[PDB]
Amino acid sequence: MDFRIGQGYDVHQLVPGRPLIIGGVTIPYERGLLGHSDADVLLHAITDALFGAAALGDIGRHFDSRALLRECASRVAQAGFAIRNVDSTIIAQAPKLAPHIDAMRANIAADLDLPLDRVNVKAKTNEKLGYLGRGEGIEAQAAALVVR
Amino acid sequence: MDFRIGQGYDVHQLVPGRPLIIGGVTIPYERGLLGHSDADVLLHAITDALFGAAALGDIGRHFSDTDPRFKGADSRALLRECASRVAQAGFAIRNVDSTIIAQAPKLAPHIDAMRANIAADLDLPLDRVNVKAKTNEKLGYLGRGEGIEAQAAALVVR
Amino acid sequence: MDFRIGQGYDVHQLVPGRPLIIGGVTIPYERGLLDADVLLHAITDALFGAAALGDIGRHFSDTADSRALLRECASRVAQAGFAIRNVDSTIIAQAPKLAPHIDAMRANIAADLDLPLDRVNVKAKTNEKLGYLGRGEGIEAQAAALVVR
Ligand SMILES: CCOC(=O)c1sc2nccn2c1C
Ligand SMILES: CCOC(=O)c1sc2nccn2c1C
Ligand SMILES: CCOC(=O)c1sc2nccn2c1C
Ligand SMILES: [Cl-]
Ligand SMILES: [K+]
Ligand SMILES: [Zn+2]
Ligand SMILES: [Zn+2]
Ligand SMILES: [Zn+2]
Repeated sequence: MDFRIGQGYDVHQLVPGRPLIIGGVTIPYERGLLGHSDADVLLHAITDALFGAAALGDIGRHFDSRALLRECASRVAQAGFAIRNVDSTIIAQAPKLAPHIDAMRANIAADLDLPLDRVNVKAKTNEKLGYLGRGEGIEAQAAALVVR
Repeated sequence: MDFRIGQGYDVHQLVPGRPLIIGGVTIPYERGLLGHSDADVLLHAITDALFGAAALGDIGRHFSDTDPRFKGADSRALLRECASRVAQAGFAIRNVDSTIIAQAPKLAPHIDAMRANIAADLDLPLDRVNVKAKTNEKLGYLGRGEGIEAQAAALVVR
Repeated sequence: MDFRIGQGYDVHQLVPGRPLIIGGVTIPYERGLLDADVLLHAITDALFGAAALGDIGRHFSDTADSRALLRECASRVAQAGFAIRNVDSTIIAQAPKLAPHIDAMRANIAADLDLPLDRVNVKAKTNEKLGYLGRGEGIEAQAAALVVR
């Protein structure tokens, strides 16, 4: 049928005195992500991928990050699209994200009204390269498939 | 239902004395993108996603950067030729999505025009083409405005 | 029907002293990746991602070369109920020239995934002398995969 794909990218600086919140999960860490919102880099990337797949523009032209993700899903449905799946990658040199992946997936699935088997989150370091490798920021990438 | 996906990446240095042309739009700006062609980073990314979805290789294979015939080339002409070869290979384009990442200038005012150019070149309606603009949150060579990056995704069907 | 998309990313440092293996192909160069097959890793991640099976680190704990890992990945994706429809990818390396080796990489990947050659694509890019990629300090790979349940 009328399938569409979307792709999303986000990055935020890591700064002192902020909670680290990724995929809705508060992760123990001495620094957190800097932004106007709670700076949830993963949710932002997914949001952009979903807007992209529905050809609805981007997060900047539309607008915590879970409320924003829920609103994104609403606007995607309003345009006549159903979400089929989401995949994503977080790139962070530190801290370890593996123990938190399942909770992120559950959060995203709940926000998008999707079963768990249609949401994926993957974790990577940057092999100590560049600003990500120096722990100056955290990047997220996302892909979304929808159908009209 | 023989769907295929493709993805594209491009980056170019931002330098004085070149036109800034992104998504086919000439943007008023003191610097422009450096390349053999008009260096349209967004159109190149989309071109690569389309060739990739059709398993036809990449922009270098089809349009050589060492070939003088492409010096200052209009990247919309390249995108249209790509679309023609994708069609010849038996594929129809279903949608395109993309991201441009730049510290400056502001791209929001130009996005609709880029979308319209890409839609024209691909013979798509506007509602199957998307362009997203952002900054790199001050990080890295993108944060320092040394270059501009584009990412693209395309869905086709044979 | 029940299509899903997946995406993958990988990067490795590029220094003298190790061989350069990308897409199962050994490429002569003064530097190598710290088998560190960046392209196969990205594709593996995209496949696990499309199947919503997590990632390469969850399946294959560092606690076998990258082609063996790719083959096992494909087996798990199949058992989870998914057929692979296509793979596309990009390698970003300032040097050496990767174009001569593309068909060899595609052949290795198609073999490992039991796919027709025309459903596997690999693209090559430089980083226009920008960043650690542009300075030849590492090589990046990006991948996209489409599957169907
Ligand atoms: C205002 C809250 O949402 C937004 O518009 C967002 S989310 C986001 N991530 C990097 C920049 N950015 C902006 C401007
Ligand atoms: C010259 C038109 O097509 C090409 O070959 C292109 S487009 C392009 N963008 C960055 C490098 N590059 C090359 C080598
Ligand atoms: C055992 C092979 O799989 C892995 O865990 C991999 S693949 C890989 N590429 C960069 C880091 N990295 C790790 C930790
Ligand atoms: Cl920036
Ligand atoms: K990148
Ligand atoms: Zn953000
Ligand atoms: Zn280019
Ligand atoms: Zn790797």
